[PDB]
Amino acid sequence: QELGNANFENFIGATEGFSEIAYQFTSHILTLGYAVMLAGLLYFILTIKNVDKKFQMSNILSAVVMVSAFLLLYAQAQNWTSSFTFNEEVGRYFLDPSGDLFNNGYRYLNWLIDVPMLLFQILFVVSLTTSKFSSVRNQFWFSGAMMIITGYIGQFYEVSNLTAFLVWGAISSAFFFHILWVMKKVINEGKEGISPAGQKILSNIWILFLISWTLYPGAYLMPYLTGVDGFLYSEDGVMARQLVYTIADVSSKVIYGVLLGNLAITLSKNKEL
Amino acid sequence: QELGNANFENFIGATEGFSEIAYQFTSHILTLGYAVMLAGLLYFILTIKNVDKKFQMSNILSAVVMVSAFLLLYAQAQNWTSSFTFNEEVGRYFLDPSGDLFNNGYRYLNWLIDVPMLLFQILFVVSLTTSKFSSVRNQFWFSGAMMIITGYIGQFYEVSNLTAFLVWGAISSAFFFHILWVMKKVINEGKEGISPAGQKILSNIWILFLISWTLYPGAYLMPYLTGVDGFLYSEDGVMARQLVYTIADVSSKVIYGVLLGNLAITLSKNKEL
Amino acid sequence: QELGNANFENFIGATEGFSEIAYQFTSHILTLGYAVMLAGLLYFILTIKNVDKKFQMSNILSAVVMVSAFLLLYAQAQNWTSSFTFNEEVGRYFLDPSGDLFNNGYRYLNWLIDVPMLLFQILFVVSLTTSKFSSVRNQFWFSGAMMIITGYIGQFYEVSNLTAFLVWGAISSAFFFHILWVMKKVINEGKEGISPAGQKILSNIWILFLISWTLYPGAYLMPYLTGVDGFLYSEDGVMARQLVYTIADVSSKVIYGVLLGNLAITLSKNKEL
Amino acid sequence: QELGNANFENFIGATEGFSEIAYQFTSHILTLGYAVMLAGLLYFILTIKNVDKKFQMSNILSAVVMVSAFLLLYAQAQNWTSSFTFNEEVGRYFLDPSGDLFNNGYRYLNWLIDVPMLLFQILFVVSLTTSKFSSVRNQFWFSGAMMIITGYIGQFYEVSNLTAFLVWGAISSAFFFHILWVMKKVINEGKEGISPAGQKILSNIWILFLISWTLYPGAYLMPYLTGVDGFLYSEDGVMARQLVYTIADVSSKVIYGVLLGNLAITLSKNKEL
Amino acid sequence: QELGNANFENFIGATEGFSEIAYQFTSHILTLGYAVMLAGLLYFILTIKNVDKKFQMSNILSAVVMVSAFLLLYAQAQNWTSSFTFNEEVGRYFLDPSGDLFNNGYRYLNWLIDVPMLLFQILFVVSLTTSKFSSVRNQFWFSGAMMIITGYIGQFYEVSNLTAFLVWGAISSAFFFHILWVMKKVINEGKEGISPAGQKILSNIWILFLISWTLYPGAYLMPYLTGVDGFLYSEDGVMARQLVYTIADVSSKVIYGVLLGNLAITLSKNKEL
Ligand SMILES: CCCCCCCC/C=C\CCCCCCCC(=O)OC[C@H](O)CO
Ligand SMILES: *C/C=C(C)/C=C/C=C(C)/C=C/C1=C(C)CCCC1(C)C
Ligand SMILES: *C/C=C(C)/C=C/C=C(C)/C=C/C1=C(C)CCCC1(C)C
Ligand SMILES: *C/C=C(C)/C=C/C=C(C)/C=C/C1=C(C)CCCC1(C)C
Ligand SMILES: *C/C=C(C)/C=C/C=C(C)/C=C/C1=C(C)CCCC1(C)C
Ligand SMILES: *C/C=C(C)/C=C/C=C(C)/C=C/C1=C(C)CCCC1(C)C
Ligand SMILES: CCCCCCCCCCCCCCCCCCCC
Ligand SMILES: CCCCCCCCO[C@@H]1O[C@H](CO)[C@@H](O)[C@H](O)[C@H]1O
Ligand SMILES: CCCCCCCCO[C@@H]1O[C@H](CO)[C@@H](O)[C@H](O)[C@H]1O
Ligand SMILES: CCCCCCCCO[C@@H]1O[C@H](CO)[C@@H](O)[C@H](O)[C@H]1O
Ligand SMILES: CCCCCCCCO[C@@H]1O[C@H](CO)[C@@H](O)[C@H](O)[C@H]1O
Ligand SMILES: CCCCCCCCO[C@@H]1O[C@H](CO)[C@@H](O)[C@H](O)[C@H]1O
Ligand code: NA
Ligand code: NA
Ligand code: NA
Ligand code: NA
Ligand code: NA
Repeated sequence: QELGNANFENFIGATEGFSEIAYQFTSHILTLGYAVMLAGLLYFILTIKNVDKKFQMSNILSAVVMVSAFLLLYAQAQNWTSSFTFNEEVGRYFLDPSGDLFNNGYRYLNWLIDVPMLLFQILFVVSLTTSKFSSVRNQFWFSGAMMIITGYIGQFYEVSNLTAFLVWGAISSAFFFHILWVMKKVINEGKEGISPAGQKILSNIWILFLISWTLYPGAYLMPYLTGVDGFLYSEDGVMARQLVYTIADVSSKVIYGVLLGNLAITLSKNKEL
Repeated sequence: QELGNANFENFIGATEGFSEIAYQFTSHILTLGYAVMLAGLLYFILTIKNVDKKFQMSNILSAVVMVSAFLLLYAQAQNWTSSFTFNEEVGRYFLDPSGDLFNNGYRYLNWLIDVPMLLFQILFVVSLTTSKFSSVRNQFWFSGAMMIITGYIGQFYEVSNLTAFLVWGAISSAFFFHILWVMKKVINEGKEGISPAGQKILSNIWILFLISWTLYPGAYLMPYLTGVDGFLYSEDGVMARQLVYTIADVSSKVIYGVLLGNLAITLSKNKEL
Repeated sequence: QELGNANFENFIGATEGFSEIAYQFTSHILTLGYAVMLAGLLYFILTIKNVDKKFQMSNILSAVVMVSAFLLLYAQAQNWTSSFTFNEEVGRYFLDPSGDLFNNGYRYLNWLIDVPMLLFQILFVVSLTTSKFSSVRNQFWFSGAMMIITGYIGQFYEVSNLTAFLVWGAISSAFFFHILWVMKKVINEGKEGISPAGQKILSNIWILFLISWTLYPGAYLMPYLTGVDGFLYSEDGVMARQLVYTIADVSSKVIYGVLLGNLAITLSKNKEL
Repeated sequence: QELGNANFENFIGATEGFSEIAYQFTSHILTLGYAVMLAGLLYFILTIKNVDKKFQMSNILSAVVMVSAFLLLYAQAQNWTSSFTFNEEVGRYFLDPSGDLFNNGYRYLNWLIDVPMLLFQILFVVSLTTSKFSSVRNQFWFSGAMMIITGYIGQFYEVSNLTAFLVWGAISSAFFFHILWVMKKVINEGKEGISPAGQKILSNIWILFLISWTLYPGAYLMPYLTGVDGFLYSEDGVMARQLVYTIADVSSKVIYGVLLGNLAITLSKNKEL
Repeated sequence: QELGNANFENFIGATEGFSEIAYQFTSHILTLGYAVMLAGLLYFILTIKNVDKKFQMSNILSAVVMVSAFLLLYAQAQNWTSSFTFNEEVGRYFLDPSGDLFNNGYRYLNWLIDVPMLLFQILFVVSLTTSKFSSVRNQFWFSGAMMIITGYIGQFYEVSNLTAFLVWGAISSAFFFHILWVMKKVINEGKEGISPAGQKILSNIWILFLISWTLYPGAYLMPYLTGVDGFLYSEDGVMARQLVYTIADVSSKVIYGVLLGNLAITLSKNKEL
């Protein structure tokens, strides 16, 4: 069957199909995904006034990100269930092309909201020392955009052209490393002149940021992480990818947002944790 | 017809089918489910300022849980009606696999929000005495997650492998008992140093918590509670399961949330009740 | 064909079909239904601060009821259009079972929100004299639930078993009379020690309550109110039922809520109308 | 084909079909419709505190009307696209009865919200002199309802029975004239003893009211305004009808609401325009 | 296949079909579109109180525009996926007419909100010097409407009648140039008597306005910008058009709104940036 430049889910779906567990789990984890985001939207709105005025833009940007992530994860949940249909005879879910091919690209372009806003929002909580606000913001946003767009092109080829997949991935990675570099700088300057309590939180934020963001290129590579005809080039790999996205999404957006809120409280003149 | 690792609803649906009453009731009770949750969302938002600032996080977390539960119960309501279709010739609803198999697993993974947040939220109303806040929270969250994940694996096998069903269920149960243990401690420490009115409420909360949470493993076992080829391995058991979920959901989320709100009022310096 | 324990709409739909007017009107009146409820939701939220704090729970409970009623009436609007499909050859809408049978039972189980909350909410406006708050509430809620549950069982049989229909209906009626009894008591005690203006409103509330609530058993019986093979056992009776529900819904929920709000204003120490 | 008592859209749709332009425009204009209403909902909520408390009920009722109109226009937009399907062979959209016949009656019954509330809401801005508040309200509401109900019956016959169409239309018209009469009285009494600024606005409101409300019987007659086999008994007439509704809807609801808000500001003791 | 007065997307879709990348990208970019708008809605509401009262109408009108754009872009996202269906045999998406033809006309009529409101809203932030507020508003609104309506007629013919396409486009362009003229005047008068910081922002607003608004006629012409049978009369041109719309939409609505908000802050007597 002729699929072209399509994600590997569609190939598994079209040949082997998915077991009840594989299909249902993938559905469940996406559903949990979008549920978490809408719950988070409510949380961040409802807690705006828990911090001093100057910090409240962080709450607002969290909320912005929640909207994006909800809409996407919801749309993608539906895309999953439309793309694969139960076959009675064998008792597995197979590619139903009338529902469109499944594509992870939805996530990527929506990152053009999430990434810039997540990177931006810390700059409303921490004070920089030697770095300039506008400079950091511009570096974040440029490298963010390039990271995403290059990756986005990559993933179309994850089956059809493994070379293009890896080369685009590599280029993307370069921009990723730049972001890591700049964020580390920000975190360090953030720590300067604040309580030990706030410094502990920023330490935690950095570890959360580093792990959670790294999951995303993890999900990129997922089908191939056990090499050719490996364990992960299978319904098991499909499950793994969406699990990793969901963990990454919750970590990088919600928990990140919560920790920033907690930092904002410690830095607030009225309030205490 | 090969169904595999699927819930028992699909087996009843595929062999006997469901009567008008069985199909419609199941539909109605899920609808009532999600209606209750959205109504609850409104209630908890609209009553935030009925309690002192420090208590208001309980209202917010109630609201968070309402969002999760609404989304899930709504999604599951639709799943029910898509999965079973009327057959004119016999006048019963039968498995329609084009709608996907029905699976209760949606609930389980969404509990990864509900359970942690419900356990968490009491710690914003009551003061601990001998226990440490972070300790209780960590025990709740770890045991919560393990309870859910093990159960989630179990339920896939409730027909296909009765042994796996029961063993996973048993392991889950161990974690459940731990939670019960910790919550009892919390309730007792909560009672110390507060009005008799607030103590009465916490007494009620404990009974509500104990019954409502125990319904959930009840629903797990439901098809087998009258043994093999029992009364409950039938459309009657299908109805019963979703009824029990809905009672449990309303009790454990809404009423629980309401009682905590009432406790918060009694502990509030301004307010009376 | 074999329909079983199904509402009479499905029997009309399956034999005679519905005319354009009958089908469209039923659709229109349900649509108006849910529109009214969402508009009411807005009204009750937006007018919360028009009354003293102590009265504001009445506004909140109105809002709660609006959410329930919206969701249900919306869902039921869609159920109507899915259940009956145009036949080109004869030019009438006939039962389309692929859409599920139509069932009024959706309403009934959602009353488990509406009824308790509507009865409850007056107790936040009026002061009782000789009666106890918790006593009245418990009687309302118990008799409410029994009324609904017994009726709910009844209506499944409105075609399939006329005896069961009437017996369950009769039992339901007993609990209805109890509620009427208790509400009358409440209204009388409410009138004691308040302005003539507030007393006039409570007089109006009682008449509204009595008529509007009585429409509901009216809708129950509707197909049979002109006896066997009567005028109303027809598409005309189908129309009539849903019209009566919608009148009853608007009266018993919205207008009731509005009048209570007006009462709350007169009893409010700052406020004037 | 046998269509029965159906709107003329369905007859054009069933015989000639609709061109790309006719089908798409009708779709676009309904979409614009419901978009305007939801935008208006936001506007009216967000501007509540721009006027003195006593005037704020006008904002609230505007908002109520917006909800109704949104829901309806949205529902009707979907009805349009479901009712007419592209035929490849000829390249026109034809009646698809599996989607139900299109009916304008949805609008009419929703007017049972819109009309009463629009007429009501002015009575919260202007002061009457010689007329009684409750008297005007009752006349508005009675004549409103009769206007709508009679018209609603009429439009079912606009093809099937031209006599009934015109007679019901005529009766409706009588009630319309009564409303015009009463509104003129209200406007004049409104003008008495208020600033020149407020008087100018009421002058504008009257012209807006008169034109916008008259469009609605215009849309009623639309197919026949060029007589038999005229220009307008065609896809061109279908387009025209929905355009006129949309102009009327925006004028009679949104702009009307805006002008009243502006009047409320001029009459407000705190505020300036 | 007879398509008639239809957009060129449908012709590409009906002959060549779309590759995975072309179909998916178009879907992704529209999704990002509507996501951005809903996020923007939240932002503009949540930041109303960040500026002095007099400026807050700009926030409200931003919000209004967000609602319109969300609804449209959402609706259009769905229209895309309904209009083109995967063909298994060749592995390309082809026109599926059961989903309706795709038409960009949805956008145009919704501009009847967006354009007037965007032009209007600046007049609440800047002070005019030479010009009259009502005069500028009327010129904006008249020329806006004429621009849109003429363009709207044009685009129906972009394939079927290239002459009509270009003539209507030309007429539209005339009105566009008028708007540019008036806006330039506004921006210059805005700069007079305000801080250098606010002047820099208005400089930026002008460049943003000029580029972003010019993209829209760009998208109009897109298929023909490489002449006959050029690179862009292809799936590549389809992609390009929707990319350009989305860039234009984000720029002209969100970023424009953000910059105005920033200007409002600098002009605010309480607040600083
Ligand atoms: C190919 C394009 C890729 C698209 C993705 C690129 C990232 C852009 C993200 C958001 C822009 C939102 C617009 C906000 C513009 C104003 C920012 C600003 O004013 O700066 C903050 C201010 O200094 C503090 O007060
Ligand atoms: C909320 C969403 C977030 C934080 C997304 C982050 C995405 C990345 C860090 C993506 C990184 C990638 C690489 C570094 C290589 C492969 C391509 C990407 C874009 C997945
Ligand atoms: C709002 C949802 C709640 C409170 C869910 C609670 C779920 C449980 C207490 C589940 C318990 C289970 C067992 C103890 C055994 C079987 C597996 C579970 C997960 C159903
Ligand atoms: C908002 C919904 C309300 C107020 C519903 C009220 C329902 C009733 C009063 C139902 C009464 C019934 C009887 C007394 C006999 C037949 C069975 C019932 C439940 C319809
Ligand atoms: C927001 C909706 C409004 C203001 C609707 C107004 C409707 C009318 C004024 C209808 C008038 C009619 C006639 C006077 C004759 C034909 C039947 C009607 C109902 C369309
Ligand atoms: C938010 C939407 C906006 C700002 C839309 C702006 C639209 C235009 C500036 C359209 C311009 C056109 C021309 C000048 C020629 C072709 C026809 C139009 C309407 C696309
Ligand atoms: C306290 C407020 C009092 C409101 C009284 C206003 C009454 C308006 C209700 C309208 C009822 C119209 C009844 C029409 C009957 C159907 C006849 C249609 C002709 C065939
Ligand atoms: C950095 C990690 C990248 C590892 C690249 C390994 C490439 C795997 O090789 C690929 O495996 C597929 C699935 O088994 C096969 O279907 C393909 O034919 C094969 O090219
Ligand atoms: C604590 C409750 C667990 C008891 C397990 C009950 C054993 C059920 O046994 C099962 O019953 C099914 C339905 O009757 C049969 O179809 C299966 O063959 C049988 O394995
Ligand atoms: C108290 C109100 C209840 C009145 C009961 C009336 C009995 C109706 O009798 C029923 O009428 C149906 C409709 O034609 C027939 O199809 C049934 O066979 C018949 O039993
Ligand atoms: C303006 C209000 C009165 C208008 C009445 C016009 C009479 C229309 O007459 C009708 O025209 C239809 C369309 O051409 C024909 O198909 C019908 O046969 C004819 O009865
Ligand atoms: C200002 C830019 C306008 C240039 C318009 C000239 C291009 C018109 O060229 C058109 O190309 C189409 C596909 O490429 C063909 O199908 C048409 O037959 C042809 O007229
Ligand atoms: Na599926
Ligand atoms: Na079904
Ligand atoms: Na239908
Ligand atoms: Na269509
Ligand atoms: Na598609």
